[PDB]
Amino acid sequence: YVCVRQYDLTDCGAACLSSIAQYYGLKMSLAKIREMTGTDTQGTNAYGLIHAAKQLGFSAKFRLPAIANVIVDNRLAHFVVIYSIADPGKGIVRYSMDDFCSIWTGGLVLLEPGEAFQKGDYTQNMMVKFAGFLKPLKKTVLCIFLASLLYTALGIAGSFYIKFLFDDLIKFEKLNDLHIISAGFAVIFLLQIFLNYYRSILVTKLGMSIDKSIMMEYYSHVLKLPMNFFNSRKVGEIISRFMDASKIRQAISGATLTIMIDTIMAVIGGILLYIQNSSLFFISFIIILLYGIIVTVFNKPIQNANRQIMEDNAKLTSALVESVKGIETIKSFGAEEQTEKSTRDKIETVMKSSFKEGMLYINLSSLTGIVAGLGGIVILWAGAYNVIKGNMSGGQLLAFNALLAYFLTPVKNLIDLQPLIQTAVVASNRLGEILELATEKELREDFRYGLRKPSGKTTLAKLLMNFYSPEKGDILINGHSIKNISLELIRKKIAFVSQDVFIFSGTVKENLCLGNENVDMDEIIKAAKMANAHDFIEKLPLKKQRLAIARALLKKPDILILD
Amino acid sequence: QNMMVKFAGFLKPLKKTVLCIFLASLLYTALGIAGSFYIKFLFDDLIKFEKLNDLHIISAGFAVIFLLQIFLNYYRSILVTKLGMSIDKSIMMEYYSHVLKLPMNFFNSRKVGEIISRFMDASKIRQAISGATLTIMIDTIMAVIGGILLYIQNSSLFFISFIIILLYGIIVTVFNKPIQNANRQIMEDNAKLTSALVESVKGIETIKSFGAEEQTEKSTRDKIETVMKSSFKEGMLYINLSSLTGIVAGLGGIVILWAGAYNVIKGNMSGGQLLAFNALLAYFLTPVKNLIDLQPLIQTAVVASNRLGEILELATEKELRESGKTTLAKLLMNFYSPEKGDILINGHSIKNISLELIRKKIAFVSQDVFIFSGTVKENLCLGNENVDMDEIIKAAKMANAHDFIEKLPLKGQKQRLAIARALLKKPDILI
Repeated sequence: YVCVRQYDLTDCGAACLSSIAQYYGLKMSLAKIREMTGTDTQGTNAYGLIHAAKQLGFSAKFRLPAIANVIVDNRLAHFVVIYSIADPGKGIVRYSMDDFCSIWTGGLVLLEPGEAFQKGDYTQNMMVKFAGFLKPLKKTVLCIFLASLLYTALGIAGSFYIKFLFDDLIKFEKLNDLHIISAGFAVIFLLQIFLNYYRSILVTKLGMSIDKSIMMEYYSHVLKLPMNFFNSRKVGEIISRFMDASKIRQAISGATLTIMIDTIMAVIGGILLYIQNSSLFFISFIIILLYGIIVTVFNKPIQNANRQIMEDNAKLTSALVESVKGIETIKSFGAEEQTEKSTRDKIETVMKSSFKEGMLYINLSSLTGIVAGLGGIVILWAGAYNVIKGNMSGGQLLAFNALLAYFLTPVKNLIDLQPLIQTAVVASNRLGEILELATEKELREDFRYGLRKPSGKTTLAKLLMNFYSPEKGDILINGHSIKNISLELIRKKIAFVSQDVFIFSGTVKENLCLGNENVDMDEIIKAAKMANAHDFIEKLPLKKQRLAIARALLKKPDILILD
Repeated sequence: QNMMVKFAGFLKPLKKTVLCIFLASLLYTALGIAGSFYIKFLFDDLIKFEKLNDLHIISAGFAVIFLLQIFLNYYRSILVTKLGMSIDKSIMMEYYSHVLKLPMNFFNSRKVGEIISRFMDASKIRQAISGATLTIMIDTIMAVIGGILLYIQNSSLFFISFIIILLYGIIVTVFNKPIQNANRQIMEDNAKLTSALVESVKGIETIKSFGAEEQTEKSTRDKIETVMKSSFKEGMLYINLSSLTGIVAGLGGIVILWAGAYNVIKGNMSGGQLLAFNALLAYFLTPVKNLIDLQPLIQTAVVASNRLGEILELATEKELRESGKTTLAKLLMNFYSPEKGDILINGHSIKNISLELIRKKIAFVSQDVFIFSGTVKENLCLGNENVDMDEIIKAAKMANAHDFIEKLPLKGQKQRLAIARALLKKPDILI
């Protein structure tokens, strides 16, 4: 019935628990649930889900809704909830249908509801939060709106050229002012194009500003998050969330501007078509309603075909990489024909999926083309019939054709905005869910890496700083408990060298100067006395372990620890 | 060049589909021109003379013609997509088949991700061949016919249309290269930003330890400002191109209306023929407008075809012939050229008869091994069940029945399986 789509590869269990919460009330963000059910890079397990259910108030350990582990769907430990007998990665399509018994072999049906848990929404309408970036710059939006209004006035005025030409300048020969009117309408069109140019400049600048603002806010909050957030996820997820700002901007800017502008456009166009002729306007409305019906019903088949394409292409690329990595083994066993046959089969599957998507596009395009062209022919036929009876004039039909184009274009654009907004909404729930996470400083005043059964030497090193929270520790410092004093003091007091070496974009003379802006340019050379990569050969700064050691000693720590 | 050779090779066995598509396109265009003549009849012999039954009959006939046009377009599109799919699959399979038979000197010197990337290039090549169809299907012939028909109505209006299309072509040709340069700069700046972001995220431990969040924030802000300035430059080029094209097209339309109307007044031309000329100008401008825009799709196509051809040019493994333990193993299996001594390997110079004998009679155990598919997959030397792989490789020493012995699809156990169960090929020597 109700489901929530997964945002990443390794949160199937979190998504399933979120869906159960959706069915029974609570609507917490997936990111908060993800952190609650001990989600790691590998994924969650039944213990994580039962612990999270107990934390949320559920009393679990058959009832209609329950989460069952599924083995053979992918290699990311999928969970699928059962409704009647909702996979987040695919949707709702049923598998059991009165028992099928192919993915239940795990037999991990575990979840049931329980005692009252303060039902109610716990999330926001977060799209408004991102849309609030239009408040600091409202002059640009107003200028864009004024330019659009003038552009429409000029376009509608200029579309009556053919009517003025055929009603008066042809039947009532006036070959003296035809040149004057032609020059006037050329001037109107030139002003229209200049206004389009100016509006495009403003829209591009506004989009750039929105991109930069959202990207920088997200990056700042990511850098402010604690270490468990970085441990739980990989780098690809963070980069994808970073790239979702473009989709958020597209939603805000394009959707809002197009909605207002095209609503005004459709209202004005409908008014003028109704004034020109009622029957032709009714035919136009029928055409646009049919187009809206036809486009809407094909969006979800198109999305499903696209998802199948993505999945099949991912499988093919994985197979190709697995074949290339290990080409030595394929050559060693001396059998490459089998690999060619397997790749042929995978390519054929990808082609079948692409052919299905291609038929979807071709059928949609042909239906829309039938609607548009046959509606144009019907409009010409009806206009001619009305002109025969004298209701209209010869040129009023062509004026109506031009206004019809200028009225159908906005509503065609507005209806085509239905899918884009949707995906951008998803992008919001993929990005801003991170923003609700409390930062490192907010949560301040043996050991486990998250529901992972209580490199042990390294963990003690990381525990020495406030990277994590202990259960039995802090028995070496000469003072008192670490948690009761400022984090910044621990940061400037403890220096350590990681397994790898981190060097960021910048010259060597400032890589050692990382973190602090006061070096006096003498401490660097003082610390350089201990293996400065043998003075790094060239005194001229460039732009690795020796650099890390020099940075550690230059930091001047009260306590120094090294691998 | 090899480009034309590959085009001819991949297009020869599908001549029937190409001819069927060409015939469908010609019939579609003829029906389109006939349908475009609707408005001339409507505003000449129907509105003026006040005919009703004739109006209904002609309207129904033109609806029928348009429906036939849609059906022909649907059929032609199905055939085109099938042809493109077949050409793409043939190209991809040929490229993979040639990659799969190259010496290891090719594989070890190139990245894994570089090999798969060329597959995408294959898709691009398909468009090129499909683009070729355009140069014969909707342009040239299909344009020339339409162009000639325009000269039937009015010479001055046709000359104006030709000037319009020449101006549009000049604008696109001029604005082509700077757009490509701006796009290249965008790609470079995005790559730099992504590299900086990934490097900063991976080394987050040191960033938190040294208290340098603000420095990284400022550096990333600088990089985003750089990429945004480059994106603004590209957007400026697109906006300039779009504005000049819009001026040309719209001003040309106004000029055609004005000039045609001048001739209606003068007497040479007539009424509804002006509307017919406007409605039929599509079948002359859109064809040529679809090939003036074709220039970008060839620059990608030519470089993709060139790189695929230069990869395919490499000699095959069988053509070249008519860490100490690893090196000796490689020399024994005749993978690498003789190094540190070119005398012999063992017994006799085996690089004289057939490499297949060496590959079949000599086994090898690897430090790392990949496993895919089911149990039968790791039996690349097969052709018989052979009493369940000689009783699970003489299972007296090891059984490991558990869940692996049967034919389940699988997707320290890796080498444990490989070494113990990779000796079925009856090796002559070496484990």
